[PDB]
Amino acid sequence: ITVAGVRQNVAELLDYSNNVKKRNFLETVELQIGLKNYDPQRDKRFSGTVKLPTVPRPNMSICILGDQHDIDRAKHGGIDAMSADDLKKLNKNKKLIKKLARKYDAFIASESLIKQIPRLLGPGLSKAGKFPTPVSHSDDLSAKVNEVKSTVKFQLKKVLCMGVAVGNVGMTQEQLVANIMLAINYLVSLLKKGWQNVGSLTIKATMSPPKRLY
Amino acid sequence: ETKWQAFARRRGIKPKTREQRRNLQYNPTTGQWERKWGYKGANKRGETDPIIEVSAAKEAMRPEGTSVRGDKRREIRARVKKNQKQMLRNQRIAAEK
Amino acid sequence: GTGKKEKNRLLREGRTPGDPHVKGENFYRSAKKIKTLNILKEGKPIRDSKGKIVKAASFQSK
RNA sequence: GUCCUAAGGGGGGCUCAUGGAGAACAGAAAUCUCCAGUAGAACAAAAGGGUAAAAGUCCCCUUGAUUUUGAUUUUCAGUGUGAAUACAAACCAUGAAAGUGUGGCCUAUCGAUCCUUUAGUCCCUCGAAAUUUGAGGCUAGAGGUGCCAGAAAAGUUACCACA
RNA sequence: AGACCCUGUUGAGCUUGACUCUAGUUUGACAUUGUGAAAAGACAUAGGAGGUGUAGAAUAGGUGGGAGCUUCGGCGCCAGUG
RNA sequence: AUGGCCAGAAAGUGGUGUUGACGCAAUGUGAUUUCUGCCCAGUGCUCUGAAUGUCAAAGUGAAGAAAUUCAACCAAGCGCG
RNA sequence: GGUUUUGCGCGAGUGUUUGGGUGUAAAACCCGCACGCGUAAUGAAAGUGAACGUAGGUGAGAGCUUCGGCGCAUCAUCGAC
Repeated sequence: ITVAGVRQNVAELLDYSNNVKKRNFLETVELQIGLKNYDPQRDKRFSGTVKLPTVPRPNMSICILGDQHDIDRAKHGGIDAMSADDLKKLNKNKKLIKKLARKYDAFIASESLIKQIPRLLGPGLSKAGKFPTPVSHSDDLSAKVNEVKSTVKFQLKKVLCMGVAVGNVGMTQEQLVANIMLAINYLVSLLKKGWQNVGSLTIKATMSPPKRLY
Repeated sequence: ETKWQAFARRRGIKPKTREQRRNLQYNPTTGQWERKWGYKGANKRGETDPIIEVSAAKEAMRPEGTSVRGDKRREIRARVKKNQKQMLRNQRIAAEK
Repeated sequence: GTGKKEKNRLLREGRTPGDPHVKGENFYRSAKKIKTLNILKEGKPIRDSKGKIVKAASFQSK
């Protein structure tokens, strides 16, 4: 995979998403991956998280799980939060946890409360793929929120098809290039043999026709 | 059917008679009747008699703190541990069956 | 076929590997038959070079 | 590393953990006395209803460590007075007695200087040089014959021969 | 210095699913090996059509974006089951 | 008979064979008289009847940069019937 | 071809005789390069490589002594590289 072909694909993607057809909401640029020379049904399923240079998802919500100081930090940061007494009033209610996982798209929990997540909420968030990100008492909450927003995962499921929201149309071309290149390089580094295990790479927007790279 | 029972059925090993498997034997040296195992059994002979002679190489290779008055109990515990290892393996296989 | 060796015969008959066997077992001879025929051959003591009995015969235990 | 007339069984007597109030040393915590104490102690199991003049704890007696018989059950027996096994009956132990209870539990064996397996990034070498696989060496770990490999080179000679 | 018995790192003849081999036999492949026709199976596409164990519009490929699509009839998140 | 039974290190080699089922070869029993304890179907004898179950070499496909590894396909016999 | 002991030469060296020169001719005499063993060990290997001290301290120890001690070989022991 070279430079200029992917740059041309990104430029055509932006041209179609901005000039040819524009919706009433901000579209999201996604990368879809097919894998060859590897099968998850007989080998170990890998996982990994990487911080993109730019925040790919603008329309998402983050749920903060912490004490009253964490709630104060969250209301300074402008992010909603819910407390441990609400965790006990939940008490592993499967329907409420399902609704919370369907509503909130990212979760962040403090280090003094993340030990109570399997005791009170169980493995529901880990099953749904929205397990909360640990944050310490000295870390900047705004920086941690930005890191969680820019962080995408490449966990290997039971199927070959993979999808990562790498960016959005509201970005610029160079930042979309940076996000796509970092995601591709992280996936290559996660793969055992690099480009040999890559089957096909495809980039598109939410309402756009796809463009093939590999 | 356990592993020993299958092996004995294959090899034609007859079960012992009740007189043969008694916990009783005649000690000639003392001229007395003694038990093969159990309380004051013959498998712990010399653990309480006043004198045991020991080998110099055996005492050199013996770890510190351990005495000669516990070697027979050590061997007994090793054999007993192997016996329950086999018994638990047989029980697990029978439970799977 | 499979082979006329005794190992091939045991594998064909599905015997348990590592089992002991009596010397002389083959396709025609089981352990019971071997013991029964060896009864007819027993009865001679083991001797040294000068004829002294070093191991007694069966049921002659001295 | 020390201790035991073993456990088990039968019978009898007693009630525990804890709290309150009392007693020279004795002072949260030593022992004794009373009261209250559904077991909150102990013993087995894993109650969503185990056990209180007991299934707990101490005394008395047995401790004989695996009885005898069977034409019956199941398996086996080139050593067929049958053996093992199940069941039954008798015996036995205890108790004044009604009764209660015992007359076993298991398992192929062999290596540990063995077998299987893992790691080395900043360990060494692959000898014309370099890189990447690979291989060998050296070092350090893990586990233990279910998933630690394997463990099948017989006879006869009255046709004979030699030392 | 026979015969008999005893011993052997014993010798030799013979037998047999004893061990390892082997003559013969049988089967396949390559070559010798040239000149022409005709079938069948398997993979690939250019693709088309499907897919209920239960619950649940749907007979649930799954995955990622997604609350909006909208060809103007409406389809949708939301509600419910997994 | 492009056969059977043999032989030879092999051969454009030999025998049976100057042979052809009333023949050749291999067995067992052993003149004549008598004679087939009764019934099967475990071992064996033979059926190209379906299977790929086992399945060698050669050949085919995939991965890798290659050494190499992994897959099917897989004759006879064995296995099943 | 080893190993221990005896005698001999030389001695941190030692061994002329594969070969050359020479000869009164298989003798004797002479010559030297390389090489063998020894002079350094250890490590699988890459590799590295033996003085703190009058080449150390303590106790013995023949012999000598200026009669205070100096102390061979060797032994035990603590150190150093």
